[PDB]
Amino acid sequence: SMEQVAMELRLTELTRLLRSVLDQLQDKDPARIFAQPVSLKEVPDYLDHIKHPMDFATMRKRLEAQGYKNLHEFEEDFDLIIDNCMKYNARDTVFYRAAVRLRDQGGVVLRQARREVDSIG
Repeated sequence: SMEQVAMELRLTELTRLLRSVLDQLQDKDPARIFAQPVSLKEVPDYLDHIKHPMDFATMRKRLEAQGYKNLHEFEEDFDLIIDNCMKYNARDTVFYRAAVRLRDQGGVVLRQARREVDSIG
């Protein structure tokens, strides 16, 4: 139907805007701490601690399959990156501190993204 196409165009454009958001958030991680999944070879107990692992490469795979229906779903995954790190790692670690900085810096980006998503519809 024509309506299905219109909906698919909206999803495509949301995907465009989320790709730009994703790039901007990932620049706030210049150490690449959150770039890839935590290695279960190197952290064999990880899944005992963290039930829903997340990282930027996994988000990018979902994104490119148009797997985010709305900004809320995308933010959920971003928040998992931060929140998982802040539980697994202690406060005095480069990892925890990197997550805090990513959260704080990403807030700004996400605040305007929400306005653009509502504004453009």
